Amino acid sequence: SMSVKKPKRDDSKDLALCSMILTEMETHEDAWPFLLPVNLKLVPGYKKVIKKPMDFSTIREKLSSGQYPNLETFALDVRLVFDNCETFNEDDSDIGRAGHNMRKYFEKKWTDTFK
Repeated sequence: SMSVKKPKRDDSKDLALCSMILTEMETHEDAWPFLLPVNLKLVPGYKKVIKKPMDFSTIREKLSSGQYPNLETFALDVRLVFDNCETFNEDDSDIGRAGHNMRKYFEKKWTDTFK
């Protein structure tokens, strides 16, 4: 509360470490469905169903331009990419399975890096 603060967690490396995690997601062989925004003109149903589209290139631009106020807002956009994928793709599709694999990969890096 006022003038009563919990000890200061060192966040000075958070930007660089989120960038590294994002690089590892970008270079994973199963990243291909997630590299670019879904083409809303060419994928019927996507625009109406998926209210907040997100992809790795968009996260990379947000990260590079100071649009994440903290590491939690970054993890929220990563998870959005997988939640969108699960909403639109069957679990037993190439893209569906990609999304499960990448979420697992991400969550392990996240825990090992920050928790």
